[PDB]
Amino acid sequence: EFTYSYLFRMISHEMKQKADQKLEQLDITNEQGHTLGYLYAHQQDGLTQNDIAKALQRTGPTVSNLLRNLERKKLIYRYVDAQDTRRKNIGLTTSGIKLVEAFTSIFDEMEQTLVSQLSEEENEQMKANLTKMLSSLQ
Amino acid sequence: EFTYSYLFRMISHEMKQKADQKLEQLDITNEQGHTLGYLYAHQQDGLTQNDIAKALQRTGPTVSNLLRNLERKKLIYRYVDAQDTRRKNIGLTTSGIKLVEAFTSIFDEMEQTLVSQLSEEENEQMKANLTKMLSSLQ
DNA sequence: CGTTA
DNA sequence: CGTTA
Repeated sequence: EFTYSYLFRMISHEMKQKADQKLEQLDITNEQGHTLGYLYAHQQDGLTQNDIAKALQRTGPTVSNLLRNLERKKLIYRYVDAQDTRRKNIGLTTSGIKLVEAFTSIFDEMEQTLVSQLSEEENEQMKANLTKMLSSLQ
Repeated sequence: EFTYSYLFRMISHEMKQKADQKLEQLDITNEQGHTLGYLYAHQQDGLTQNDIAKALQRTGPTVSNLLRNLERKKLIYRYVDAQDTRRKNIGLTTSGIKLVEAFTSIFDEMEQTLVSQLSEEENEQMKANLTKMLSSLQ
């Protein structure tokens, strides 16, 4: 009944939907999620609003609003740079980190769900076949 | 070796890549493709630049530039509305239509490629299993 | 987004 | 986009 194109598109759609749904359960928007995820990946650096704006490709006022909201939840903290009064550095709080890790947990959760649908032998065959299909598109 | 998450993501990636590649062969950008596709879907209406801007969620100057380029190739034509001097209607030319249909042909082409990778019996099983996996995410 | 980009 | 959103 279904074409492969429909199935692959729909599977991807639902995987995205699950992620969206996880963000909703954590009371954050997609964009807030992206901001926190980028902070997570660059915790070591000492990031500013401008860095985030460039990375997310969003205007300054938009990132200011996002950060204001994230800080109001204390998922982030901001402080004046000791060498530059005009610069505010941004970090994740303990809870910010926990929220990001809770969000990203959904990837393995979905993998585990997909894997549990088939017998071990069926999974091996399915992966082989998907691997062949993937090759045929390359 | 590969997770299902990697395979489904990569298959979707390549399918998108094939579409991009088709646009390149037809000498149009993604955005130009989107504009022509929207015109195709609304050939019956008498569309203006403003309609297209709202639909594509792009600024007016951007759509003006897109239309200028599409018209320079004569993939579209524009004319002053007989009831409103300030309004220009936009239509696809014969070649504009042919280009869109050539682009969208790539969907069935990829479906046919995917289907040809497996025996008939294997395709039935694969589709069944993908259908189960899709359900498990719903 | 148009259609499944 | 961060990581696979």
